[PDB]
Amino acid sequence: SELLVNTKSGKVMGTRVPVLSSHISAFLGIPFAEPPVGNMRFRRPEPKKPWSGVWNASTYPNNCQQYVDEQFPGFSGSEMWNPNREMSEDCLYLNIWVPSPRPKSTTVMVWIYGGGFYSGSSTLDVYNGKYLAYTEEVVLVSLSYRVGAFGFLALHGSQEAPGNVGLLDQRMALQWVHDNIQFFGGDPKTVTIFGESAGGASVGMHILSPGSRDLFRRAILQSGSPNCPWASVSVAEGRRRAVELGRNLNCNLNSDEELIHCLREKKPQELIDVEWNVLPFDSIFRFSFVPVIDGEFFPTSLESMLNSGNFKKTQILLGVNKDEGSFFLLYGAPGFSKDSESKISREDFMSGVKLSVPHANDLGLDAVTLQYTDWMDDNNGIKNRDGLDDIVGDHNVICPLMHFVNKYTKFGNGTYLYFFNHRASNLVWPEWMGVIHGYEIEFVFGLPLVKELNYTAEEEALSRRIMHYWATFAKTGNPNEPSKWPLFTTKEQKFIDLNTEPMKVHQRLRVQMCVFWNQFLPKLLNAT
Amino acid sequence: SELLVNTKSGKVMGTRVPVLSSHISAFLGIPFAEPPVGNMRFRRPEPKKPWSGVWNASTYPNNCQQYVDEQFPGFSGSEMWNPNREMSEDCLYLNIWVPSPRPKSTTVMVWIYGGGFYSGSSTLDVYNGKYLAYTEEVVLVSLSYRVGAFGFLALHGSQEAPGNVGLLDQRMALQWVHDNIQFFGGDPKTVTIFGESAGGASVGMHILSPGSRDLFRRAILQSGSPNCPWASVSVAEGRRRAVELGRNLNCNLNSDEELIHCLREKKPQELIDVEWNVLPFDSIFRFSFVPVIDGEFFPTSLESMLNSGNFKKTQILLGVNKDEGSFFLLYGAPGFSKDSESKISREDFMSGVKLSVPHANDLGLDAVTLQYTDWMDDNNGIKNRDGLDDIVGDHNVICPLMHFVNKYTKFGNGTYLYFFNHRASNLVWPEWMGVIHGYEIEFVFGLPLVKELNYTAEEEALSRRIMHYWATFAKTGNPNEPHSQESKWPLFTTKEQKFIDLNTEPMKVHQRLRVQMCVFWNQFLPKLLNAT
Ligand SMILES: C[As+](C)(C)CCO[C@@H](c1ccccc1[N+](=O)O)C(F)(F)F
Ligand SMILES: C[As+](C)(C)CCO[C@@H](c1ccccc1[N+](=O)O)C(F)(F)F
Ligand SMILES: C[As+](C)(C)CCO[C@@H](c1ccccc1[N+](=O)O)C(F)(F)F
Ligand SMILES: C[As+](C)(C)CCO[C@@H](c1ccccc1[N+](=O)O)C(F)(F)F
Ligand SMILES: [Cl-]
Repeated sequence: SELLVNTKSGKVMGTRVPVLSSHISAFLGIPFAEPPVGNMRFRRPEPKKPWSGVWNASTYPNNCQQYVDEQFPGFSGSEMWNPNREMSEDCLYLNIWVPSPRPKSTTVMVWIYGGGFYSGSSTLDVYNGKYLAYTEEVVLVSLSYRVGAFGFLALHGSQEAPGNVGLLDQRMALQWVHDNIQFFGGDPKTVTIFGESAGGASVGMHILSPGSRDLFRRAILQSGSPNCPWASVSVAEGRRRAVELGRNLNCNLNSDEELIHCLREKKPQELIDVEWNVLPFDSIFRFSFVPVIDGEFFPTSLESMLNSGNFKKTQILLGVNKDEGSFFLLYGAPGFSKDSESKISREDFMSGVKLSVPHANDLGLDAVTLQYTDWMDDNNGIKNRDGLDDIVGDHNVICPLMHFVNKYTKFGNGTYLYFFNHRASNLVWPEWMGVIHGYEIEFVFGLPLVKELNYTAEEEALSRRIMHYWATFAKTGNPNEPSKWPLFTTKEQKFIDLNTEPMKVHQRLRVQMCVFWNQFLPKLLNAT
Repeated sequence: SELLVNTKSGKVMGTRVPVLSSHISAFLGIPFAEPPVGNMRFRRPEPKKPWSGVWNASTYPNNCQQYVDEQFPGFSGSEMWNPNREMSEDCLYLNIWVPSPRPKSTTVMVWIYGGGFYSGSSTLDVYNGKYLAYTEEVVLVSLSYRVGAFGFLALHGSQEAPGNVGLLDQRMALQWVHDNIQFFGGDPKTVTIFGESAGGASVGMHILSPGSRDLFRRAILQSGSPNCPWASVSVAEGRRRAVELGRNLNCNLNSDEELIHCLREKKPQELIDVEWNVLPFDSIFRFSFVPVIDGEFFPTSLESMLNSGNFKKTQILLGVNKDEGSFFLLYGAPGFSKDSESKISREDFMSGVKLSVPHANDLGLDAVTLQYTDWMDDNNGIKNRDGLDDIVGDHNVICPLMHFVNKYTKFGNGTYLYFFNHRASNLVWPEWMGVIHGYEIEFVFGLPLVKELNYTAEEEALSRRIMHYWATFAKTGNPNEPHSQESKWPLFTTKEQKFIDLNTEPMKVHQRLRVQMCVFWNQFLPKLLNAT
């Protein structure tokens, strides 16, 4: 049948799912690895052992162990990101959406969820790949990877918890797609990896990583990049935090093995309950366990790799959302409220910058303040808010990506940059938050197409062209089908606005502030 | 007679001069000190010793030995600032304009010319004090002081060349005014000292210095203040420079005694010719020999005196001109010319900020650049030109004045701040230069009132109200006339920080003069540079 597929490791039986008064095939919860439980906790994934019989891929798998958000219980805007399935260490599964009739060696798109490496699920309602696969006729895969300590505890030197294993999970899911997507009507030579946040960062790490380069054709990065300040740590910092987790759980710390064996004896939630205590500073947009520059997965420093062109040369399509910082200020910065205009005083502004730039010294904090403060009206609450909404957004998302984009374009084969500034009419978050980190995703996955989700007519149309650009990029390496989205070049540095209005072409995306973040501030801090 | 006066030192015979269809009394070239010549070069000024008979005070005196500007020979715009009389080390004299008939005991205004402490004359056409004295009915004094090495050679520890002697020269003219202005109809209890550029910095230095404090009542500072980066140097830097000056003239350098004796044998021009060779860096708006923070004229750092309120508390009126830097970039920065729009390329901009901020390190230069660059349009010549202009004007004049006003106001008894942004219709300099450094002076001294100098009717009006605000400030301590229908120049307070524009348009009140950039120059950069 159309739902029965013979794979390299075994047989799989999918399910027919309805989509916009039609149908397509879905293959949910296919294992690409051996459950990383028990003795296998913190270790490099192992390929899934073949199975006899038929595997039931009609329902979503379990979600990986993660810190669940409870800031706003019941509230949809936050819960839509929380796990919607039972959590388990047995969570290394992938989802495939296959149009009907099954295509022949067609375009493949792999989704990598984000959530700062500490959280994330492949089963979220907004990651439902049926609308994208059906509308664009692409085979859509959504993978999963260990997060938090479970995927990134890094004690460099030991083979028990070497680090980056969460990234290695992603890579084995990619290998699986490579060895098996052909059986589903997908061309393994035309694979596009795409994601947002830590998932967009992930994408970039695979472009950098030699061991991952050959497992995909192109890349799409959404509001994230490898060089982000929160996306990685040195081996010594990784070890520092891993030791700090042991100290927090009263573990023996004489040796790595002794410490690792102790962390394995602990129940999943026990680790999760002390996860944030290892962070060196009181901050926002900083996550405990993330990728490490170990010399293995990543040969040298991200920067030196980027300067020397030591990375996969291909076409990339990436971009940022207008208000990346607002989600992080609401959760951790004083003055910010989900139920108010969140006007910030000068005092809450000073402390807000200290929370956004944790590594900077006093001179550094003065530079940031001087850069984002209007001194003729320094007590304007809106300006202090919007101004703080830029620091976190420029520092953590926009400027890192623009540094990436400009370093990549020097050796690459084609870059396409976007700025997403449309605020969804049915948004549940307050107006001061603007176009929030992660709210382009519902447009990339075509949710505006399902009418009972109450999107405007022009939002569905905006969703349809974002999807077409995505898919058309995936298929040809150019989002344009023969108003054009122009190529980003180091001379022109062109990009487009991604909204309901007729496409407009701009230049030098936030160059003023990004010259500060990528060049001046780093130089200052190094010198001081 | 109205023109013959019995001063404390001796008799003086003035001259009757015409002014706008009327007449006034003028006493030019009156000596207030012994000529600082021979073995008296570099030494503190001594009082003029009494004379018998009448002193002919009917003609301007000699200008002090200074570097003459020969960038544009014959050009009125630059030569109007050059010496207009013979140069001589015998230059310590002062000029007085007295209304006729003589007033009883009226308001006194003393002018201290500027010119980076290296140049300047009391005799320039723009300093003709007849118009202001006749028009505002005040007694106008014009003084002189030793400039360059002559008035500021500083070998600290030595009593032959202790430094600050040019400032001391000023103070003696001031003491003279105090001991003798009453005979001319002036009130020694009501003297306002005012000056532009190094003259405004001089005024502020007398506000800070304990020995000059009681010689005046009020103060006016124009386009200059005491803490300006170019206005003073440490005793070390003063000593280094005086040694480098000896080294440039093959002098014996074993002791201050031998070094000073060597320089006293040199002809005046011999010193002037190497004067600029002693500066630390290639730069603009930096002068060689200037006031030294000696611990005598200045008890402690200007900043600590400002912080602890160790200064004369009175009323001050001060302000700045829209484009304070253009004059300096034209003379020493590549790309700038008086025969073109002076559009500056990105390269010429980078080298420009280096010449402008000579003391800053690489990181410092980068901060300055980042602060004044429009990165979306960084190849714009107009923007690079204006950008550079503002750098030089904010750094050297405006922000150090804002720092000063802001500090003084916490202790003062009245502060009135102005922003002069009127471009004179008959200006001789190019359009890009804007409202140049020194060009409000002609309005202060009422030049626009002499119809044959070709100013517009509205320019004569501006000049009248500027002179009136100045005079009324000198008389009352408030530029505004009580219960007058005219708009009002509001007080500058630390909380409100108000100031007015000074032009032909109806007055406007603004707040926090160039804060953004001044927070950078006065607060951030100094910290940045301190961290190193
Ligand atoms: C497409 As998401 C990378 C699951 C939306 C933003 O999520 C942030 C976040 C930021 C600030 C407060 C809470 C959260 N959150 O609950 O997910 C992060 F970092 F978790 F991903
Ligand atoms: C014991 As906590 C008060 C969940 C440590 C920091 O928490 C942040 C936060 C919360 C949710 C997602 C990301 C972040 N962060 O990156 O800092 C905030 F916002 F609560 F303070
Ligand atoms: C009221 As004046 C202080 C005698 C005019 C500007 O003078 C400047 C200056 C600035 C740049 C180029 C040339 C000159 N100049 O010839 O006097 C200086 F040097 F006197 F301060
Ligand atoms: C031996 As030279 C070329 C007279 C020292 C610097 O010269 C300045 C300058 C020259 C004349 C008056 C004022 C200035 N200044 O204030 O910097 C500049 F700008 F020409 F280079
Ligand atoms: Cl081990």
